Amino acid sequence: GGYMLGSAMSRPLIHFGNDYEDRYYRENMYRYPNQVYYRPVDQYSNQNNFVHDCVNITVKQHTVTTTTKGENFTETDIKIMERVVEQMCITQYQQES
Ligand SMILES: [Cl-]
Ligand code: NA
Repeated sequence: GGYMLGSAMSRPLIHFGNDYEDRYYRENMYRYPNQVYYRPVDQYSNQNNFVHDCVNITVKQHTVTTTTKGENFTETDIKIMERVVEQMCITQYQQES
């Protein structure tokens, strides 16, 4: 290690196109991260590359933390989590940049 953290934030409002995912995010919102892990922004020249890594690193950490407590994510959770983390990673790239 390590990775850099972002500050905890309010989990973002997201209008998912898939209606059932839209409702599922709201019902189960607290299952998802409210902060991101990443490699330093100044190691990237492009938002898209930063966000890709920020998503992979954050989802990895969150899934590992969850599995070792004996909890689980559904396939739906994973789809939503990736979107939520993407948004927070973008916010982190833009703020931090
Ligand atoms: Cl929240
Ligand atoms: Na709930």
